[PDB]
Amino acid sequence: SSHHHHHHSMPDNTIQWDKDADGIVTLTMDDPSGSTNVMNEAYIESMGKAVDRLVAEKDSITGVVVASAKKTFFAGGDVKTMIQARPEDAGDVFNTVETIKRQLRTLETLGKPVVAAINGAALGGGLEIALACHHRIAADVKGSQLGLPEVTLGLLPGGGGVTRTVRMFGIQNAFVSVLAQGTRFKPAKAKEIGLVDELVATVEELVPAAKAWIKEELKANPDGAGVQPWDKKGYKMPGGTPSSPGLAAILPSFPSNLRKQLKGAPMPAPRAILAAAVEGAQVDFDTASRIESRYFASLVTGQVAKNMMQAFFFDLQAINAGGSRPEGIGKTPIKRIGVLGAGMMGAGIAYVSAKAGYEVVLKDVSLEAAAKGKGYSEKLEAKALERGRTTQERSDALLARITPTADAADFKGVDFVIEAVFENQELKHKVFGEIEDIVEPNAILGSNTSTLPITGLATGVKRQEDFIGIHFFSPVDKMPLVEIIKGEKTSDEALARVFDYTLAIGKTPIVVNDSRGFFTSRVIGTFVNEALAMLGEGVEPASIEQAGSQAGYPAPPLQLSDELNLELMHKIAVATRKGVEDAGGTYQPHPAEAVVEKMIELGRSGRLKGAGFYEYADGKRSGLWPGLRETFKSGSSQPPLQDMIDRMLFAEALETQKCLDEGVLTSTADANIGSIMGIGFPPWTGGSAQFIVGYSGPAGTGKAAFVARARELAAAYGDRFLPPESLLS
Amino acid sequence: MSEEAFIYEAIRTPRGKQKNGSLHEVKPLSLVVGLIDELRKRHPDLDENLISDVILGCVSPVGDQGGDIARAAVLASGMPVTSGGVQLNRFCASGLEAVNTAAQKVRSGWDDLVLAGGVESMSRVPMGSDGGAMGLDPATNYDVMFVPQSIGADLIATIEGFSREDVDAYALRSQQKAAEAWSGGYFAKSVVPVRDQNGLLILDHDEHMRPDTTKEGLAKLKPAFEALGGFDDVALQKYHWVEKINHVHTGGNSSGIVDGAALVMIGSAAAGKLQGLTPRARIVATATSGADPVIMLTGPTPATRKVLDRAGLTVDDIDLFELNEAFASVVLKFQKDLNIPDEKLNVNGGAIAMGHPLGATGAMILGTMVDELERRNARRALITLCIGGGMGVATIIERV
Amino acid sequence: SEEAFIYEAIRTPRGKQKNGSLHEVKPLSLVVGLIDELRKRHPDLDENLISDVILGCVSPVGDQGGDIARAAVLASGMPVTSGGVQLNRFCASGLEAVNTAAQKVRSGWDDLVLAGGVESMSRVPMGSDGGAMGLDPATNYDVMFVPQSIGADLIATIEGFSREDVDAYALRSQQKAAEAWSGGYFAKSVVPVRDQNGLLILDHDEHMRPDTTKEGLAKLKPAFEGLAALGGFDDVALQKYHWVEKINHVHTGGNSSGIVDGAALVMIGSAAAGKLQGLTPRARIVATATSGADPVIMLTGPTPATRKVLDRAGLTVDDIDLFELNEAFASVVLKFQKDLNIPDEKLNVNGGAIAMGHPLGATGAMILGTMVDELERRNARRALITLCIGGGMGVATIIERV
Ligand SMILES: CC(C)(COP(=O)(O)OP(=O)(O)OC[C@H]1O[C@@H](n2cnc3c(N)ncnc32)[C@H](O)[C@@H]1OP(=O)(O)O)[C@@H](O)C(=O)NCCC(=O)NCCS
Ligand SMILES: CC(C)(COP(=O)(O)OP(=O)(O)OC[C@H]1O[C@@H](n2cnc3c(N)ncnc32)[C@H](O)[C@@H]1OP(=O)(O)O)[C@@H](O)C(=O)NCCC(=O)NCCS
Ligand SMILES: CC(C)(COP(=O)(O)OP(=O)(O)OC[C@H]1O[C@@H](n2cnc3c(N)ncnc32)[C@H](O)[C@@H]1OP(=O)(O)O)[C@@H](O)C(=O)NCCC(=O)NCCS
Ligand SMILES: Nc1ncnc2c1ncn2[C@@H]1O[C@H](COP(=O)(O)OP(=O)(O)O)[C@@H](O)[C@H]1O
Repeated sequence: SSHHHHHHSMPDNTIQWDKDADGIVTLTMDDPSGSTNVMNEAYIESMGKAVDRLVAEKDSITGVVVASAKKTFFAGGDVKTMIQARPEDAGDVFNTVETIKRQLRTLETLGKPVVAAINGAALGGGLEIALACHHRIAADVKGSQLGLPEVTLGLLPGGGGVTRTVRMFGIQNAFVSVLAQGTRFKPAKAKEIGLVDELVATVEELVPAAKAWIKEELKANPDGAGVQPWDKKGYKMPGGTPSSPGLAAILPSFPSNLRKQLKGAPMPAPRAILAAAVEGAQVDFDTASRIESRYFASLVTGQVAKNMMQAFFFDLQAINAGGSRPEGIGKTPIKRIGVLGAGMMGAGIAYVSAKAGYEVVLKDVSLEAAAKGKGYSEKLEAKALERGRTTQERSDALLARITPTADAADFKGVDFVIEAVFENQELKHKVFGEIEDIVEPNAILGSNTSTLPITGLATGVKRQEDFIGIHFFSPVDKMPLVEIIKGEKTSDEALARVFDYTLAIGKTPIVVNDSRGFFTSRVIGTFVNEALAMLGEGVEPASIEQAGSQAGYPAPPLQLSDELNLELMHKIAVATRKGVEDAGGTYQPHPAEAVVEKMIELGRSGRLKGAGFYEYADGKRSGLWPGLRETFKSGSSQPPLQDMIDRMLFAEALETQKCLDEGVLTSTADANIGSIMGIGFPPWTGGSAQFIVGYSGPAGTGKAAFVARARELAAAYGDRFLPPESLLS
Repeated sequence: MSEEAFIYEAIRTPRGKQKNGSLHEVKPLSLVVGLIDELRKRHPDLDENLISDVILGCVSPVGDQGGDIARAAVLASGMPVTSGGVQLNRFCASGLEAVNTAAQKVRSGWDDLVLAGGVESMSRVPMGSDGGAMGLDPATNYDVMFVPQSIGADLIATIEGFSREDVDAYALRSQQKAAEAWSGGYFAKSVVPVRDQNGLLILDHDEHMRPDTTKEGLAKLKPAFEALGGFDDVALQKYHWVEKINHVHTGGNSSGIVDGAALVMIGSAAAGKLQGLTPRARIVATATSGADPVIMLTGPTPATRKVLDRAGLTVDDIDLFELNEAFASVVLKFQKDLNIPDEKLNVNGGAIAMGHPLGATGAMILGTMVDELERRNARRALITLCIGGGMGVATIIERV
Repeated sequence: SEEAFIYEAIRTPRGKQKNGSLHEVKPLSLVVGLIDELRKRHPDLDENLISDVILGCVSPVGDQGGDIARAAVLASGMPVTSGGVQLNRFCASGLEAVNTAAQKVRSGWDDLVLAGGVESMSRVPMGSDGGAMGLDPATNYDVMFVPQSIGADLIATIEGFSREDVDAYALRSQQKAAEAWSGGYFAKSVVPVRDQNGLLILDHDEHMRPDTTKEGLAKLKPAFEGLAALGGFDDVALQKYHWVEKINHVHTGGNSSGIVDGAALVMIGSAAAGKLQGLTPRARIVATATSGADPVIMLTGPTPATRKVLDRAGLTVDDIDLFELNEAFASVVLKFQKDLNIPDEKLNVNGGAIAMGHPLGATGAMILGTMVDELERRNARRALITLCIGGGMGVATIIERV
């Protein structure tokens, strides 16, 4: 019943109190311990005092304005605290979140209007404070975002967000539009979907507009002033409650549709949100609110929220703040980008560089080729215009930034080279040779290569200081990682320049040391290699694909195997074998290699040649190749599905730890985000390094549990699953 | 296990169709009361005080079917106030479960004479009307991999390799045998025409029947599913080795949505003799079992095995097999699993032809078998139905 | 042939109707909760040997729709062969569930059966399911429909039970439930309800008012004059009971059963079935009976059902150590006691639904379990359990301690 965290025998104050001559109270949130307001212990004690005071001085208060003194409005829950909650802390987490909501409930049932003056970003806990107000005005300023993204951290909006948006929009709309994906909206979108009521052009207009609104509301609607729609006698939930026939008809389909979207992946958060949403709608507001707390406490004290908070809060933050960017180096703005190659990659790289505002020369071996490469951007722009995400004027300027050419001389004035030609060393030497003297003397010489060591590519140029790996992922317009690779002679300055370029194009960088297969290619290799081995062992291809999807991968492994060329997989294996055999050693082939070779011999080497594990008809993937079953005696091996899932995940986790040991990666932050953004390692794991420390299985949690399971898989499937020394006592 | 349980009467209404059906205007309670008054007419001197319970299957016990419809029937028909009345729901099997429970009550020795049966006015109280602890609860709907039964039927067809033509051939055969049974006069005694408050005829025949069904006609029909949710994907998440569900079930090879009711009088030998009743069959054994909850219509196979084992009998010992025609593939799979001779199976047609009024079907197909054993002068019938969630119920009856 | 034995009998605490602890809890979770307690007590039980789960539920709609028993089997991950049937015999549902389980076990065709009930009255109010007797005019007229509360007042009027008489019974129920709780009688059988995080939701019978006084009971307003005068049900009752001039409305919120949420589970089987699973029998089901009396008075059904069950077992009132009759209304208990001449000290000895509440479909199984425990505690031999029902039905069961 108390607004406070304690009721027996000192935190900082974060709320400035001001009462007008009219009786309007402005509460200005201004945490003195940081640049943003977070739902921390100081906030909680501060709002408890303020809310107590609103009650105490109710005879002299006509209205309330909730505002912020920061660049942003309010930035959400305290992650630093939430990440530490053990199962035995469920009671405290539940109590904390009930206290937060008690305060907001008092705010909302005060008998007077409360208006949120949203100067900037209102996210998670931030928007929840706003939803507890009766009216929301937002400043339509640059960079301002509104939304409830706690699902992206494996949490839910536990400060009333679920209950209120369901009360506002009904179950289906609140879930699909706001809650399930936790999307961040611009102030204009926020207004359209109803998260916000009004917009003003500037921040200074907010408080006055809010006070004006309170004044008019008291005059025009005295009976209903400060009463949320759900608190009125005749309230009707949009879309109905679960007991209403219309909704009842579709409701059983909601969990199945969700399981369809998630493909059976073990991500507890969307499920918990849906249960909270529905259960809440069955009962009065306060009961609905309390159910919400229980589901919140459940996610928080669980492992996935821990994994996801670590990756999508802590690791991302560290990366975005230049954790892998060398210290001393300043900026070098980019004037003209040159792209070599007009296939998917080069065309893609040209698009993202152009979209970011850069002039691009797109060079291929013929003008026809280079033109069709620019056509890739034209296709994307056509879709972007149809979906209404850009203007004709803006699009035309984007496309006009790309000049397709066949002529090497057109790389004059180019200060950033990104090469994306065929995976061949001598070719890349030739292609860079044709260009190194034409470009600016200080130009970056970047290579998009998936396996060939950068040190070996650099020798084909004169200025090896400026030669670097700039590794993108297909399709480039969608994939958010750039893997930056430092060759032996690559300078620190060259690193920063490419680092800065990545941020400039709206992508996330990892910095990796030169080594064959780098980080991304080597690790993804282990994943698909496990799948092909299962196919060779006699496992149903359908099961293999199900295991990939239910593991949480964005694409099943055999499907993916088709996109990576099987001939490319072959020459990777040939290269590894050569290095060992030349150094007087004996090569131990992965069991997958025989399956790769089998498919080559069958003339089914992947999508690029029209046939792989799948059948391809008229640019479309049809179904699995029915001849697969006879070829590999499918069905003769039927291991538990969880063994298949684990084989894939564990192969990658183990290989990630090797990369860390060998110094290929220099931080677990890079390992995690790199695995997630580069090679589609499942978001629920928090990444391929987090997977180790955060492992949870039938027989325990943590590094010790991971080690046990890995030994379990080793005994069953082969020594490749034995953990590296670095993981053991 | 003391007192033997006997079937003395087994009657039913005709089944009215879902769209513009003759029974739509008739309250489910009236359907039951009509059957009570037929039994009254058939045995005008029965001492009704000797009836200790009325047990009815009802799958959507809500609205017109709420408030314990069995007790409503007892009171509305003016039966003695001591005659009980209990509603039960074991989904599709409800009707037979009521008979089984009635028989078990007699065997225990603590009841003497019981009315069992069921009622479903699907045109007035649609399937799903009662809500559902599962669906109203995403948390357990999510955990328990709920898929509607139609999807399971399609999945059975996919796994066992029953084609669209295979399932439609079964449908055509159901219609043919229902028609033959009707023309043959097989049902004249057991289908009790429904009449209004004035004695005027409302319905005297199973109006869902389409006796002129053809192979060609059935092939023209569209598949029922492809519900518009994500249930296929869910099904395949459990059955990871299956690539694609083949959707072969249509309105032509699935059971009809219909209105209907059934009553069965069950009693000990003494109970029947004392009231001058002639026993028609004996309940040999009953069983409740089940199988996988996603392929949910595969529970009749272990339930049959369990009732056979329990009565010391084998498939060879059974003259007539009666399995509810919820979906063509369920029947074909049951026939395949147990090597059931075609000419022993659903010999008078089934629910594809005549409809499947959920809570009543069990009792209807039981009565159908009582009559057929008598007519063929045969000895043993096994009656079975699949159930939602993956349950199965089964009963052996022997003609006396 | 086979005897039916009770191996376990457990229940949830009963959550109250207004601002109740269990309002936030789905009735399905109430059952799953109790299933998990049974697993905890016998972790090595072979669940494949459980052939059915039979649950009484009077309002089987919404959260309680769709065969809640089957839902419990699946939700708790019990074997898919383990059945699940919902039944509804109004107030007697819970005991009817048990009796049916016993009859199934006796018949030989079931080995081991979970029986019980669940009613979440705060989420699924009584009457939520509709029904012809109330909602179809032709048959409402035909059955002379009258709310049971009016029958209770009419019983009081005919028997000469005064308002003080019914309140005095109410006080005793309160005193006896408080003594049972304080005495630890309910420690093993009432299973606290917890959330998904293991946090406590409820561990006692919230509806109880152990500080009830006769003064406070006297202050209460008759509850059923809102249905009586503004529904015409008084006049309907008196058209049948034509010699009665005026119904004395003596029942209030303080001497009628409480509207509550709760669930109960009972494990029933044959000697062989228990032996196989290392279970110790606690009581034997001696006999069951269903019967009835007039549907307008509605709540005199317990008497002929009790007589029939005593006769079936070849016993008399004298042979029975404890009598447990559901406290739907005080007058119904007082009528029963007077009719059969039940000694006071043998009747509802641990308190009843006036104090603890009457969660419709579960009550029968709760008060059964209560007797299993009280017999074991006192080291007594036999209890007879009975409940009144809607439309004039009655069910009775005699259990014998093993
Ligand atoms: C609001 C935002 C867009 C603006 O960020 P910014 O001001 O450009 O820079 P930062 O985000 O680094 O903010 C600076 C500080 O605020 C902190 N901060 C921001 N949101 C926080 C949260 N939800 N919990 C804890 N700390 C937070 C950062 O950790 C950082 O701490 P530091 O200065 O001690 O290193 C950004 O802080 C953000 O995206 N916040 C997260 C909101 C979110 O994801 N919602 C879900 C959380 S429940
Ligand atoms: C019956 C069910 C398929 C719904 O189908 P439906 O389309 O409503 O049924 P209809 O009779 O309208 O069939 C659709 C079409 O097929 C046609 N059709 C059906 N049988 C036919 C036959 N033998 N020959 C030719 N046409 C036929 C109908 O004429 C109709 O044609 P139209 O679309 O031109 O009007 C489905 O709801 C069902 O049966 N579910 C099973 C219920 C169950 O098992 N319950 C589980 C208990 S828990
Ligand atoms: C119980 C019933 C009378 C509802 O009563 P209610 O008024 O909702 O419940 P309450 O306990 O609030 O009513 C008693 C009033 O006196 C008070 N009161 C109740 N018991 C009391 C006691 N022992 N001592 C002192 N005061 C008491 C309550 O606080 C309430 O007062 P308030 O108005 O100041 O809050 C009625 O709905 C009922 O008993 N139904 C039972 C259903 C049944 O018999 N079975 C159906 C099977 S078909
Ligand atoms: N886990 C599995 N992986 C691959 N195939 C399976 C699996 N389970 C069953 N099957 C298929 O089903 C057949 C045998 O199992 P089945 O009888 O279907 O088991 P169930 O009792 O689950 O129905 C095999 O021929 C096989 O093709």
